[PDB]
Amino acid sequence: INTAQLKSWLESGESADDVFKLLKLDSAADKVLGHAKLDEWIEYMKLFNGKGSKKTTLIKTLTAHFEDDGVARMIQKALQVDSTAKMAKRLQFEQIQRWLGQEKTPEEVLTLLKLDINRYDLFEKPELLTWVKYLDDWNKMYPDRQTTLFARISPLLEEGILANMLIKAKSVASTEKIALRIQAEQTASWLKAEKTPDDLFTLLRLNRAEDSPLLENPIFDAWVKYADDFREMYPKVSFDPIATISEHYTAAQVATMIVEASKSPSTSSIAHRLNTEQFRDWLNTRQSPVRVFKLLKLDEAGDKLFQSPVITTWLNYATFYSTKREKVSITTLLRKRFGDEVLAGILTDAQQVPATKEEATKLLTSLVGRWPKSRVHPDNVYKWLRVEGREKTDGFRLFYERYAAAY
Amino acid sequence: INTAQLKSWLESGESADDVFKLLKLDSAADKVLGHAKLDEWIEYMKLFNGQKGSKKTTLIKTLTAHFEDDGVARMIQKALQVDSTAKMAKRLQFEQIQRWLGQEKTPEEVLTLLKLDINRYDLFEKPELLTWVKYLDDWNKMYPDRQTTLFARISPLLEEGILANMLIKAKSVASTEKIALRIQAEQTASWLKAEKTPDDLFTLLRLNRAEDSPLLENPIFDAWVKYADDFREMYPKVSFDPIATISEHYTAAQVATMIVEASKSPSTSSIAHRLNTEQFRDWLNTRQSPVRVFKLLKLDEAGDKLFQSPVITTWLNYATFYSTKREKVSITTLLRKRFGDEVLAGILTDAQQVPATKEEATKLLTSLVGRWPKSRVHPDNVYKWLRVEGREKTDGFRLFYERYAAAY
Repeated sequence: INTAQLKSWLESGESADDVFKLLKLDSAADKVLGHAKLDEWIEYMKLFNGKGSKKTTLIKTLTAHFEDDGVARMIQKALQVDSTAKMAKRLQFEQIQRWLGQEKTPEEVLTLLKLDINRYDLFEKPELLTWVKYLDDWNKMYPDRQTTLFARISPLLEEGILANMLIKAKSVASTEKIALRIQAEQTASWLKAEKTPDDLFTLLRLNRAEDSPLLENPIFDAWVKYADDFREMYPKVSFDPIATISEHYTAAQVATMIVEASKSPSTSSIAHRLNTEQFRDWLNTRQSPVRVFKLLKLDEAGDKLFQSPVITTWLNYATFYSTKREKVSITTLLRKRFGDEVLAGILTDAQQVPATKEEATKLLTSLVGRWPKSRVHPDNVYKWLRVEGREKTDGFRLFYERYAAAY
Repeated sequence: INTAQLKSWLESGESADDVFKLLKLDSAADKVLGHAKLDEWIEYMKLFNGQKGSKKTTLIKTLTAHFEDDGVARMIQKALQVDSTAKMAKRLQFEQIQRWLGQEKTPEEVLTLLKLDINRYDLFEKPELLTWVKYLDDWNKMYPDRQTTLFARISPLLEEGILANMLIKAKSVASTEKIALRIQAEQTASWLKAEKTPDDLFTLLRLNRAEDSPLLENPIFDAWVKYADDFREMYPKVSFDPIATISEHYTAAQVATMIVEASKSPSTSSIAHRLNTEQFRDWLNTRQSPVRVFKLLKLDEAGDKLFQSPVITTWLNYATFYSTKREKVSITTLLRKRFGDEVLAGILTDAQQVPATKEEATKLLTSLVGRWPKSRVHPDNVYKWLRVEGREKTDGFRLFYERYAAAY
């Protein structure tokens, strides 16, 4: 404690603010908290505070030199340093008390913290954390004047833009809680406006596809959950979402988005759900395997049907149909459509493509197995399976051999 | 200190003033308060005054006759800073002020007395100013019915802008900071109370008429933005957007360039980022597409030199900002339709060699070339257009070329 100096200052009539500036403490906000010069100043502020003098606090003086948003940022970082952490926590309290003591509404403090200017960077601003803590203290302090995060933020940000921001705010540790929490209020706000899942779909731009495989969008998984949460409360006047989706995308379009998203853990969960929805809708409305075939336009692929992205969708639905409603042979269908020679060729091709290798084989084993009874000559068994081009060990070649010998 | 001398002067019949002259204390004002012979003069002054029926005098009154009110004020204020002379300076200051207060000279009349009105435009450089500030405060104390402020007495000498400017430089001088801050507060305060709109304060401070000074340089500009903030926060009902004001005097491009040329200096770094946030906000909120902003920034008029405009980084940042908050928009797709694979490949490759553009040029060139296989760009065009020849053996674009020539 430089008594000499403190005395010198008192006897010049330096205010506590004059000394804050003699100390050049307003130079850099990041060299203030937990530094020796502020400790000098604090000792002078005690002495200054008297008795005909104009009292000041440390909060009042910091705010007067760095502004509310400036002070909020100063605390926020100082909370992340151990040296200064206890100081920062007390100083944070005193900031919030000052505002509550005035009665700066959460809306007024939002402006003081310049969060309205910084709207679109909201969740990146340290001052946001100060403000959330102030709103929450405000609501406890004045229960007759309550307000919510979403009520103070949504007038600043377009509904869809706010959604995108929350979704990214969630992948961040410091703002994830807050982002969930505003998400919750935003959902309830939509629910009580009633707001149908189909209105919401287009409110959130989900009917576009320029930049999206859509199932990659957490907005899309956000929707759907709103829709689950819209059966919800209004069980009577509701649909489920495959209805909504289908207003903007076709069967074959939808089936591909699904075939895609199911190849990564990130989206395999929304994909197998949407897949459930599509299968359920086909079966509810009594789509046979044959009927779904056309809905996916696999008849317009001709002989190239095993090269369609949705061929596995169709084979799956057919396996699904037979287990649930009535056994339908895919083999029988493909056989009547192409014939033994063209189908054997088709499937032999599909064996070489890895994503169809196993269902190609499984169908071809089924095809070939009906051939003994259909009186197929071993030359035809040979040429149609393209045995000549197969490996010495290939199961279909060894089938050919035993079929030739038995015959 | 020299009795024979004093005796002699008293015998010679000398006045106090004569002896002031004899000691050559009127020689230079700055020698006096320190001077050896002044204490000599003071003893004589007592002795002279002690004589029956002599016309009395005083130290303040003798200094004033010889150096004028402003010269004595300048003496007292220099001597207030030396340890050796400080306590006499303090006491002289007091008798000066007492004497003025006695004659009931208003702060205004003391202003003219100290020739501060003449020296108006050099105001803060005159030590006499400090003397006058003190006088106004002690006057306020002495005649509480008749108070003024510093701002109220200086304001009529000067245009509002000119005062604002000298206040800034005065703020950065140690002897005038306390005073300059005082007057700033009184200036700001007076504008608020007159509900002077941020838009009207813009022209008054002449921030519109800037051609020879870009704007974010200006400490008055920062001051204006703080005024506009205090104004919103005191009249929340009166809807004010900073960008709206600046852009009736400037173009989107002009404004983005000031921001680019301000971000580099760390001292304007803060006002730069502010104004950038504003600009983006207004674009996003008025739903300006990345292509529309392209036209706004006048990057279409730079043709194939767009990546040499100060403002290209502004556009790309905006483009990325826009894609994150609203709707993803491919910057490659935009530029490829504009230029062609060849012209664009050359634009990017140049931009790849400039520090400020290389990281984005590279991401953009990476996106562009990824599309070349489905467009069947001939491998010799890939090698030419990418300037693969200038590229290091390790370079990813050279490696692209190698893998691509083998598969075609």
